[PDB]
Amino acid sequence: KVSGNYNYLYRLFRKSNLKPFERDISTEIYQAGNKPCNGVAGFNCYFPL
Amino acid sequence: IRGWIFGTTLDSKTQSLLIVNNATNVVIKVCEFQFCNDPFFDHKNNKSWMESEFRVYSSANNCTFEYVSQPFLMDLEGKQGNFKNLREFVFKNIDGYF
Ligand SMILES: *[C@@H]1O[C@H](CO)[C@@H](O)[C@H](O)[C@H]1NC(C)=O
Ligand SMILES: *[C@@H]1O[C@H](CO)[C@@H](O)[C@H](O)[C@H]1NC(C)=O
Repeated sequence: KVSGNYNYLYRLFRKSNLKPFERDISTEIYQAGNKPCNGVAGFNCYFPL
Repeated sequence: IRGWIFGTTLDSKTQSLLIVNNATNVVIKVCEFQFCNDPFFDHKNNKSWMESEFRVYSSANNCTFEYVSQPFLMDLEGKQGNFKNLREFVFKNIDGYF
């Protein structure tokens, strides 16, 4: 759509490389930051989708 | 033994899988289930009532697969006094295939 069809999406980050035909619908924040990163955001803590 | 619960978080943070036999159906389903800590059913041998509870999950959000059937686990024929049955199951989760 010329407005941009942002309803199609992919994953940017993950703990580990998944197994063949596994499927991960987790919405948990990826902590690329060193320190524990409670709640929705923080320094290098990523919403993964 | 009505069945089993399986997963990696068991609390609707991820997907998880439910196997049960109730008073008629067998059901297999896989959802972000918010399971109970003490999931169970009541009969007390059906002494003054029969099946009337489902205490296993508080919610089931985006179930990616479901299947159902007639009642599995048939009882042995003819009977004998205090004779019993061995039921035996192997579960494997490999190549994305339970
Ligand atoms: C057994 O559980 C399934 C799945 O929730 C449901 O469709 C069915 O109505 C239940 N059986 C009875 C006898 O209520
Ligand atoms: C899972 O539930 C959330 C919140 O209701 C929703 O945004 C998401 O699109 C659902 N996923 C699927 C595969 O339906």
